[PDB]
Amino acid sequence: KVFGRCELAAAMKRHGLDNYRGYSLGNWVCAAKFESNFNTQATNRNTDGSTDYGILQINSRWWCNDGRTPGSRNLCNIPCSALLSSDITASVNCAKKIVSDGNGMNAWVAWRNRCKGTDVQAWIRGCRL
Ligand SMILES: [Cl-]
Ligand SMILES: [Cl-]
Ligand SMILES: [Cl-]
Ligand SMILES: [Cl-]
Ligand SMILES: [Cl-]
Ligand SMILES: [Cl-]
Ligand SMILES: [Cl-]
Ligand code: NA
Repeated sequence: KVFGRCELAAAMKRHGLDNYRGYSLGNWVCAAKFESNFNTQATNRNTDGSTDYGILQINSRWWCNDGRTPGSRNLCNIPCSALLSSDITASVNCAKKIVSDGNGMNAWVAWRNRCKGTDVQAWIRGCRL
């Protein structure tokens, strides 16, 4: 599913991401825009052989099982395919574990490089929330 900007802001809010670990909803929308262009089916292979999955490009090295990432963990206890659903629940619940891990949203290199310190409230401007 390719979300609209306000549609995804609403869905993330309904699933409890607004101000989760102190990160305002615009941070999460911005991170999704640059990780996936709001496409739940986004995948990207890393040079180390791990794969990133879904709207927040969550990596198989630590967070999900795809059966092809040797020596990896599955800390969200989900198949990586769950992260590609039209239903964002699995992605949101796994993102809450990642952002709690110690480095906050810096876990997402596109957030650090493209969202951090910018006017992220622009990403939710206009939306009925
Ligand atoms: Cl947009
Ligand atoms: Cl915001
Ligand atoms: Cl594996
Ligand atoms: Cl594990
Ligand atoms: Cl699995
Ligand atoms: Cl959803
Ligand atoms: Cl933090
Ligand atoms: Na894994």
